[PDB]
Amino acid sequence: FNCYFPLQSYGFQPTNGVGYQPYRVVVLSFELLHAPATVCGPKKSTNLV
Amino acid sequence: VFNATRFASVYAWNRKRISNCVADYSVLYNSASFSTFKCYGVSPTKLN
Repeated sequence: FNCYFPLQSYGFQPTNGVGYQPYRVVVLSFELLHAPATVCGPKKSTNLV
Repeated sequence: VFNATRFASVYAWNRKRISNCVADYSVLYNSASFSTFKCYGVSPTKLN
């Protein structure tokens, strides 16, 4: 009586629609110019002047 | 509607229009005199 289990499962099956199929999500967040660098890209440094 | 004396058939389903008034739904959610209560799109208590 007016009590519900908040956790429910998904219907990921090979027969459902694209509006229900599983989508592997990967959220990439990062801070920029907030601390000393740790990560960098495929670049090539050089000398100083 | 909920406490009508004699309901109508299923093929003869009655409809009663309600408007221009206040509707206290919280008394129904806390009535505890109903076998089921299901609201689609909105919570039953949020109707107020």
